[PDB]
Amino acid sequence: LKSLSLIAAHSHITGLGLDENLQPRPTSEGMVGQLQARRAAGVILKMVQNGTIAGRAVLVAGPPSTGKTALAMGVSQSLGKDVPFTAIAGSEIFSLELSKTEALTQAFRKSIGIKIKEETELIEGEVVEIQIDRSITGGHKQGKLTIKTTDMETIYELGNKMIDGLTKEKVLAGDVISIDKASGKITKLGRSFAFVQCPEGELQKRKTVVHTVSLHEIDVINSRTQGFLALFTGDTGEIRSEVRDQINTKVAEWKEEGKAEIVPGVLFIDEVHMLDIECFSFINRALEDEFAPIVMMATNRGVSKTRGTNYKSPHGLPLDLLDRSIIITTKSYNEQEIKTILSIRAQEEEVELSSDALDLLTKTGVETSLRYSSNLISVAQQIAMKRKNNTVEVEDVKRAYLLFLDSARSVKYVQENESQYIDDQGNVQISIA
Amino acid sequence: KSLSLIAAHSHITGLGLDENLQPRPTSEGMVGQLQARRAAGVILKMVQNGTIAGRAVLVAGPPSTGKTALAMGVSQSLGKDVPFTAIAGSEIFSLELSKTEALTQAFRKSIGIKIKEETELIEGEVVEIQIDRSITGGHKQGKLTIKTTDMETIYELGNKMIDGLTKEKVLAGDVISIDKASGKITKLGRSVQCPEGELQKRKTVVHTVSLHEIDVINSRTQGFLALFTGDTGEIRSEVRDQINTKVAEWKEEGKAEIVPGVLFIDEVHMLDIECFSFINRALEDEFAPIVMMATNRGVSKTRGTNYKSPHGLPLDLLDRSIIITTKSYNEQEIKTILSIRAQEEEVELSSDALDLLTKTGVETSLRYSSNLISVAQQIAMKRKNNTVEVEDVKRAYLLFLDSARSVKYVQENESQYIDDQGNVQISIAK
Amino acid sequence: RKIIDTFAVLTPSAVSLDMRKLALGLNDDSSVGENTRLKVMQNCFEVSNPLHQLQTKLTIAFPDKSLLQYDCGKLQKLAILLQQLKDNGHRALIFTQMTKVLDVLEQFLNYHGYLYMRLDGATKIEDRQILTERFNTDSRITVFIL
Amino acid sequence: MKALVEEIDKKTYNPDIYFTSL
Amino acid sequence: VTRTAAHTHIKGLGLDESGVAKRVEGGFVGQIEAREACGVIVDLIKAKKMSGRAILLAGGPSTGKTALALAISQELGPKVPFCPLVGSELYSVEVKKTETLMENFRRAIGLRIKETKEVYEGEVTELTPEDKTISHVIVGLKSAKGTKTLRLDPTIYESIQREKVSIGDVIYIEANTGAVKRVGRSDAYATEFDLETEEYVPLPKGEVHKKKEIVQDVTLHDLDVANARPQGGQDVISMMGQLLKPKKTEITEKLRQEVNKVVAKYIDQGVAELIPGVLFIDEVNMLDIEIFTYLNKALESNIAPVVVLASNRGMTTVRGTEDVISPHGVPPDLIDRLLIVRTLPYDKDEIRTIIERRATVERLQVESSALDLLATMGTETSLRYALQLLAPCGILAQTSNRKEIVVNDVNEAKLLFLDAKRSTKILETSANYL
Amino acid sequence: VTRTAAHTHIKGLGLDESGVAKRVEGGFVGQIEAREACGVIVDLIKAKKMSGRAILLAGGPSTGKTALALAISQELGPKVPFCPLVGSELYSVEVKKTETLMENFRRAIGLRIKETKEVYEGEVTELTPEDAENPLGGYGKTISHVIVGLKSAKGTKTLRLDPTIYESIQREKVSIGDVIYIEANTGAVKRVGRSDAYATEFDLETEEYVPLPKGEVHKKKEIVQDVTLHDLDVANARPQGGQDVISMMGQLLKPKKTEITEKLRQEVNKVVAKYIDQGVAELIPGVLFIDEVNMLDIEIFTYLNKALESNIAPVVVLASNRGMTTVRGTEDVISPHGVPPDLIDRLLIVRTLPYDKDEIRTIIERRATVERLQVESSALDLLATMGTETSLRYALQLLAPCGILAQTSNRKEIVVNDVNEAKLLFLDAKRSTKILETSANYL
Ligand SMILES: Nc1ncnc2c1ncn2[C@@H]1O[C@H](COP(=O)(O)OP(=O)(O)O)[C@@H](O)[C@H]1O
Ligand SMILES: Nc1ncnc2c1ncn2[C@@H]1O[C@H](COP(=O)(O)OP(=O)(O)O)[C@@H](O)[C@H]1O
Ligand SMILES: Nc1ncnc2c1ncn2[C@@H]1O[C@H](COP(=O)(O)OP(=O)(O)O)[C@@H](O)[C@H]1O
Ligand SMILES: Nc1ncnc2c1ncn2[C@@H]1O[C@H](COP(=O)(O)OP(=O)(O)O)[C@@H](O)[C@H]1O
Ligand SMILES: [Mg+2]
Ligand SMILES: [Mg+2]
Ligand SMILES: [Mg+2]
Ligand SMILES: [Mg+2]
Repeated sequence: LKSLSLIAAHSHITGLGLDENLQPRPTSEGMVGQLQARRAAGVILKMVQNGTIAGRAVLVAGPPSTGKTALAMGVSQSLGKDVPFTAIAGSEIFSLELSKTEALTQAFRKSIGIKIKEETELIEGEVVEIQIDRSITGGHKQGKLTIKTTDMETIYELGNKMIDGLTKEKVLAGDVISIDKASGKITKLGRSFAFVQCPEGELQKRKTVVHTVSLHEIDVINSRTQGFLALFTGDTGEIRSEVRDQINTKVAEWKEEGKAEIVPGVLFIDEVHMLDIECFSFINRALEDEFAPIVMMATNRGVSKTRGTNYKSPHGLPLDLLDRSIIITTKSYNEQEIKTILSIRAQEEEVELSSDALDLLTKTGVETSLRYSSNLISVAQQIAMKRKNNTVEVEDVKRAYLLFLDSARSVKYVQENESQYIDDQGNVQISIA
Repeated sequence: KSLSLIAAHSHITGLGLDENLQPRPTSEGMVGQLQARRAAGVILKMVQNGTIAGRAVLVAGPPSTGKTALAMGVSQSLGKDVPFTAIAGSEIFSLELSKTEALTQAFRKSIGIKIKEETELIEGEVVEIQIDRSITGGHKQGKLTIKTTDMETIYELGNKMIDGLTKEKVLAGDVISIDKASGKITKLGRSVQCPEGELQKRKTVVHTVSLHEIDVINSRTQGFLALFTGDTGEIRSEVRDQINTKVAEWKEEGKAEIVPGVLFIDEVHMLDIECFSFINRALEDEFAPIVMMATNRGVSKTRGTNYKSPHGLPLDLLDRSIIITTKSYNEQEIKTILSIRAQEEEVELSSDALDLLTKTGVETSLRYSSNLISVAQQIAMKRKNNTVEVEDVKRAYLLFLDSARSVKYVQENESQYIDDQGNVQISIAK
Repeated sequence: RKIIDTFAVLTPSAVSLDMRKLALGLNDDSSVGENTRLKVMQNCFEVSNPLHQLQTKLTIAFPDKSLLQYDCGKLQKLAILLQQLKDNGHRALIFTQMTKVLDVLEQFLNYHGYLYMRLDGATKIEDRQILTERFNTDSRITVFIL
Repeated sequence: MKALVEEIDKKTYNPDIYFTSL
Repeated sequence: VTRTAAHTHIKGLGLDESGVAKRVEGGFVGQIEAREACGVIVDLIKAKKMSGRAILLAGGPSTGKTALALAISQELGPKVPFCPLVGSELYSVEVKKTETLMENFRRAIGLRIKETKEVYEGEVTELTPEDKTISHVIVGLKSAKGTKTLRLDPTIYESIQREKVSIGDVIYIEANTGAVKRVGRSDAYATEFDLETEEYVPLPKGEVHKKKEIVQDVTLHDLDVANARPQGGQDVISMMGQLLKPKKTEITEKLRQEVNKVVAKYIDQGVAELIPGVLFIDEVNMLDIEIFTYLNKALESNIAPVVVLASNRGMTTVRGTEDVISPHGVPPDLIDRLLIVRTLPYDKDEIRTIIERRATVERLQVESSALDLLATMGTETSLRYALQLLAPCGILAQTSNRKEIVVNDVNEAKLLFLDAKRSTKILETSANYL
Repeated sequence: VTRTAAHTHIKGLGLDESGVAKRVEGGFVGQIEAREACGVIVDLIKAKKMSGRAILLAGGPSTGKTALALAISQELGPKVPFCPLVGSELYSVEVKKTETLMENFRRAIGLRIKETKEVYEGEVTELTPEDAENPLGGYGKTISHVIVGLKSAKGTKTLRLDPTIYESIQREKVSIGDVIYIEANTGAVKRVGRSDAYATEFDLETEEYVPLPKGEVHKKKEIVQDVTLHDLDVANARPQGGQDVISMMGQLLKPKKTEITEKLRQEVNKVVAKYIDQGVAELIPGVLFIDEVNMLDIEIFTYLNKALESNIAPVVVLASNRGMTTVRGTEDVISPHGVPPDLIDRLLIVRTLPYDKDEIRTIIERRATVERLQVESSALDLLATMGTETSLRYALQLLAPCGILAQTSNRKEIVVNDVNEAKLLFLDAKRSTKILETSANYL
């Protein structure tokens, strides 16, 4: 809530949309079709919410336009809060100043999270009067405060830290403040009549405090003194394995202690069809690690030459990954399913579509691609408002189609437009004669 | 009291030559290679000759033939106080240090310099300590009687010495050593130590050092910790020129004298052509140590070039260097070396088992038997017998497969493992 | 501050004393000026830092007060059983044989933050009636120690 | 070397005094 | 509750006192020669006299190589320093690779030490320069029965005054390290302020001075990095030195010489002791020929402890080479110094046994017929595929509100999951690289 | 005692006053053309009028390119600056090679500077500031300017001293009665130690008790020290150091090397021109010598194409030993000695020559004299022969083993048996490759 979410291709989807028996509905919670894909996503969701097992990774593949990252975003938002989810681009790991392997280790460690619980006490009430006893030279200030609520009205002496805090900020006796004795923080809630705060109930309460923390930040702050600034800036790396396994043992004994509970998150890695065999071997090893969070791995390339090896590795991946990784495959969408997805998008972005206009938009999306339809349904809004009506007509979308080209038709055009452009050598005819 | 364990070279302690450069067939653990040991004596006479410099010698041969053992034996024959440096060809390849200045530093560290300095030491047992002073004005006048076997002398101590004596807690019966120039104090025992002789003992302190340390010190005020941690790099050559001139004048006036060191480089076949040229040009240096090459690789393509130079090295390097090789070992050499392993690592192998191990070493390799004799110890003591029999040797042979046996095993099991393309069959059916 | 003091546990098990002084080169014998070291020591004395919290957490592993009951397995179940007992709304009678476990029990109970009061040989003669009546009567006290 | 923490008294001890006998 | 990933089913190698590998022990099946060779390594490292030998595991996928590494690590015990490693991570971007190799070799060597620290605690009654004064401060610690005054170094007093201690503050101060830390204020001053953020704690019990022996273990690498660069400090110059260089640097040969000399002196003193370690490096075929030719010398070292390797390839070209094709991608020069332990694959019965054992540790119950199924399709595809599908089958049984995995469960699991073979097959019929 | 490393046998070209090179002179036998050309190059550099010229020396190995370079360096003299350089030395890691080669170019030329300073000595008795009896209404009379009567036995003067020189006095922690040494301009303070008068005060003292050096208080000395240009370059770019804390921090800031901008160089050039107009300094040219140039990157060749265009470029002599070789850093750019033609357009080619049997005999006997080792005629003939058919270098390398074999036989002369045994125990490249042809496993 209260967070920015602009119009995006993954904003419309909200949750997986599948029953308690994990049979998805044909159109529910943002997705249309891909029933087997959605039920597999629910399978992964129950895997991650169980949390008993670790070291699980999956392959989602197929041609483009199959909603792979759509399903990834759906399962991520189904995870929602109370669980960390990390999405990392495959090409992002390539760094020249940061070691690839330990950066990958900290990428895994970011997914793993630790929740620590503690109970703190606090006093809340309406301030009554402000009185202090200090000296101009000798200091030794002795402040006193009268606090009140709906039932209790009492006076307390104000210690040196509290009087310093009360002086450091402009305070009014009509203000309502909350103080935690252990930490000494001052929480100025509101003000009395000059003015929103109206305290009630017990004067002093005790409440629990929970910190959602990932193992990665423990590791970086405990690696060295400058770990704090490295975390807040990103200029870290090459963390020694000694602190690594020491913190691993510490969190293991804390988990068996019951003081704090671990939450093994989900890691998302993308377009790994372009990557290194170093990465493949290291993740092959790391999947067997005891502290291995569930890893989501996505790809789009079929058989191709894996970078770092001469041979064309099948599926763009080495066989060792395929030995330990389970595959999830997604099919295409029918014309009716594409129309339903377009209707869902239109409802999300609130543009009126004519029935014939929407039908021809669907047929031309099936003809060319659905990304083309996604951008056409956006430009149709401005085409329709330039004629001063939110409804999008057939002429709006046809004007958009004749205005913007598709990839295939532009390819054919440059086939008839070869001479006007340089070749791979660089030969062009800028002239006309 | 050096910390030493069993190793592939810990058995040999010295080459074992004669006055006329005649190698005893079994000397100081070094056996065989009569010509190689005579060349070792020749390079010995080179290094303790000291009057020659800029000499490069090449030692080559088949793998596992003990050329590294020859170098280790040579180093043992040199003994202490002679600066010897042993390194491979991979340490130089670094990113914080480029190859050229790394090789320059490798040359520089080789040669050492002897520095002879006289020191004044005062060592004797104390009788009592009495420091005069002011309660708030200072005015410290420390006095303490120093005794030994033949004097009982009171000494008035200056401000620095009594400030130190306040820094380190000492008592009357404690004995301390005093040096006039430094003013430092060293106490070791209590009436534990029995001092004797004169208090004003005038003994010298002699310090040896390579010119690398003084170069690093003069390069930078942080050079102390830089050499203590190795994070140096790219020292200006004008510093090298001035330090070379300074040590030259030191040599003429004789306060300090140089000790030409010995450099050992291994796996030169993987060295770069730029490094080869740097060696070729730096050999002409007057401060060029005696360096031997250890190339275990024969005809191969020199790194950085597409040309398959002989011995893996360009002929330009070979022209200004001499080459000697090493030969194989007849079965009696294997017998002798495995006997030395048995005595060194304390193996009471059976005579028939000794012959079987000799055969297995001869047909397969020397190091295979060198490890089999080690594993036979536990293969025997698991049944609680100190001696090792033939069945233990056969058990070790069958348990730990050989390189050729593994090669054959994978030749009919190519599909069991991945290929150059990487494909592998995991299913056991169809 | 809270997170940096709750997640700083390790220590550099090995360190070389007086190497910090030679890291900058300041010591009794050095090539730098005689009072250069004095001046840098003095200004470092006046120069302030906010990182000293991490410095004292890393240099020495302070035995935080939390581990009083994390080192006691009995206390691990004791905390949860008192939690469920107060959730049900019941008082308890607890008995031991040695007063040292009573002592550690009172420190633990003050740590968890309860109003309570103990009875043993150290108690005077007069307070026995008041403790008996306060526990017998309906009061906020729920744990009574013997 | 010198111990960082050393025994210090108030009656017999004084910063200026340093006497050690048999 | 319990967490596992393809391991933790190993509680040991599972041998006897005579060295014979039991057919089923410690959750192990088969590999009797491999288990006996692992026991040979066990009583090699228990002798702790051998140094500089290399033993690698030759096996394909699912051959139990890293499983055997887990077994040897488990039987080694916490005292024995075991350092698992990956042949791909040795490539370093800030320091040379051979430096990292020597660093991990030095990490492998561990050594127990015994030491005694001096502990001082109490409440400080005076913080005054001695008197005509210098940057020294007398501090008087008051314990329950301890009453002493201490004069301290300028640096430790600087750390004290940066701790914001005062009179009435109980502190914990050490004499050897000199680290400063205030416990809090005495309970006698709790009544002085009705409210205070600062917490009041009782006066320390006992006498101010304390002694205790410490038997903490330390690897030689930790000592080398301790004397190579400073580690901690509460005075400003300590942070000055730390921030002067945070970059990790190599270690000079003479530094190794002096550290081994000093530890030799300490072990000669009769307190220090030495224990070798075991280095396990995953897929040693992944690293380059440079590391191979450096290890050609590194193996011949003296203090270099026992190292165990593994590979998953055969007659393959060596990295960094063109015509140098070698078994396991390892050049012949190193394999002459290498010893190999042969591994064997698994057939139907042992595959079924390992699956049911890890299901027992998985806390999942499988019916006999479903066991027959998982034995069946766990062979024509892989054992690892059935190993992965074990958990989804149990969860599908759970969704059906049944506690027994049935043949139907594995049926839908294999229907809605496809293996590598099926992925390749459906890739064969591709319109646009499906 | 006497150390020789393939050199010290040559004492320069040693040409005649007419420039003709005699047959045998200064470790050189024959080789008239190259020696005469080198003497012509010496005449070029001694002209002190021309700059930017360069020359490359060409030919097969073992012909004495290093010998000729060392000869010209020796005859130029230590006063004339010289900067040796190897091709592999250029490739650095901190800064790009252009900065390094400009650094060497500046290092080539030098400049001697005339300077005069003032000398002071004597023992210390007074540590008092200016009394300043007049308050003037602005001074609570006191100053950080300690007036010291410089008590030398021959003179005494009271000096108003700067706070820096008095701070350095405090650094020495001087007391009453100890010799001091101060400078008028820099104010450098060094003490030989406490006087011998206070020696009897302390039975022991770390401070050394020294007598007062003889001489007047105020003494004036002049120096004409020669300092190369790039030492001043680095000093101007980075201050060298100082005893003060501010200088300590300043030199702690940036001690690593980086590029050098031309503006400071031009300002230094202008102030040096002002000095030479004043006559304070006089410039001297420089020589830069580069080793094994065939490996240089094409970028280095392109930059050196314009480096000589600069007016500050001194004479740079070059050596190469290649034929039809492709330029390193290129693919199809092949040329003699592996150098692009654009560079060699402005260069001058000089070629060395091989030698006849008598020349090998002469160089062998000259070497034998260099290592004071006496040889027989038959052994001399065998060495000369095998040097002709194998190489000069192999014979030079095995010269010492022959003497060692003679010595271990208690013989002071090398015999036929000595060289035969040396050939038994050592093999050249030819039989090395002959043996390695018939190799079981690359023997
Ligand atoms: N079932 C679905 N519900 C909603 N949107 C979908 C669905 N399937 C596909 N999409 C759309 O298709 C796009 C898929 O893009 P992405 O998953 O990043 O890669 P690819 O185009 O290869 O599948 C998403 O932006 C999503 O909006
Ligand atoms: N003459 C010998 N005396 C003793 N040991 C020998 C001898 N020859 C070979 N060895 C042993 O054989 C091993 C060969 O190892 P190494 O020298 O590294 O291989 P290479 O000879 O290929 O360099 C050495 O460790 C050495 O212990
Ligand atoms: N003897 C055995 N008993 C039980 N499980 C085994 C045995 N041997 C191998 N495994 C299993 O086979 C899997 C493969 O082992 P591992 O060495 O990790 O991979 P690889 O054999 O491919 O190197 C492991 O997860 C392990 O649980
Ligand atoms: N004409 C010559 N007269 C005397 N010595 C010579 C002559 N030519 C070569 N040399 C010898 O060659 C050695 C140097 O060889 P060098 O010039 O480095 O070989 P390259 O020709 O490959 O540069 C010197 O020690 C020198 O004695
Ligand atoms: Mg996608
Ligand atoms: Mg070898
Ligand atoms: Mg494995
Ligand atoms: Mg030459």
